[PDB]
Amino acid sequence: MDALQMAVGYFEKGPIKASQNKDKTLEKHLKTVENVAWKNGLASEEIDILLNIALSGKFGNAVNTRILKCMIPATVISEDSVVKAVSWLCVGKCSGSTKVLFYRWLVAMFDFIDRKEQINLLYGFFFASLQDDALCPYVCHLLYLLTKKENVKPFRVRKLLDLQAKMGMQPHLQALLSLYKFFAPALISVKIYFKNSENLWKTALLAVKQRNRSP
Amino acid sequence: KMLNIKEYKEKLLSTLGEFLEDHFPLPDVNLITLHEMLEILINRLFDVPHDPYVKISDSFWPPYVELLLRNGIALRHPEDPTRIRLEAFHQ
Amino acid sequence: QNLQMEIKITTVIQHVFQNLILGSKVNWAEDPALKEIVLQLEKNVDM
Repeated sequence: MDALQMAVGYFEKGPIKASQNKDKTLEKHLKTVENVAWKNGLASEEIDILLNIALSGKFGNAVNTRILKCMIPATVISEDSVVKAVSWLCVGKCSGSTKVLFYRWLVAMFDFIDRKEQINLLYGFFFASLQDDALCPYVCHLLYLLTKKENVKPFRVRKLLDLQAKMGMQPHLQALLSLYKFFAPALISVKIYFKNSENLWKTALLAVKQRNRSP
Repeated sequence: KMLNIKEYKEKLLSTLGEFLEDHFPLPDVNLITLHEMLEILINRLFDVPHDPYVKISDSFWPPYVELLLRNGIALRHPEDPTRIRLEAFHQ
Repeated sequence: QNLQMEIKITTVIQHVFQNLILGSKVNWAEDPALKEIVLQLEKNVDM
């Protein structure tokens, strides 16, 4: 094996028996992962494994939270991993704080996904999460980055206007609505700062890769 | 363009019917399938655009009606409880 | 009168299928056919 692959296999085996020395073992594996993640980053395959393991019902909330907070790519992120992550979110056996953290991660790791077309195909699943008022700002921040002209459908404009009437002219709602107005002015009249948009995954190497992302 | 839309619609309908039978089956009065209920709703939505409400009979499994209500698919009449309509997603 | 109303009906069917898939809480990525059909949704019928 290698030091990280042992931890990936341990997490793929799922939770084990009652803890005699298993707490220390889980801690060692998780510490190895994050050390590799915060030093030089993780590969696409390992991320594809661990992200979907964390977004599943396996393991407690602390393990999933730490896995999410150490999902830092060394190069790129596969869009199929994000599709499976959205499916796991649709499953429902995921914690609310875990969903908030995953949307924050998707916003922060947006420019590191190799392709975004299949993710844009999940615009309906992303938009249906606007009903939840705990995910509403983060979902709005994600849709502000994901929205193309083809996604601005009349039903979505109507529902977003109704949500604005219910919640009031919230900043994230107003930003998304201004984007919709830019794309489709005939369907309705009415990017940048969003609250709680601090990059929790900002390592130094991720910073140099983000600055290399601007040619 | 027309034939493309027709191929898509038929594919979508067949796969939707298979998904419904696989994930929303009847338990065993005479109940109708959820497919027939959705068909009635869709037909009334476009045949009578000015009154798309259909009356809820004993053949409508109440779990199916509540399922369509929770998922934003069906909407209740503001005054008549025996009537539900389909959400006009095309507008 | 056929094409426009069929476009509207196909949009309605898209939305109904998506809402039913969401309400069923099915891990649709595990089902290959369901996965390749979920990606068929969010297509503008008038294109």
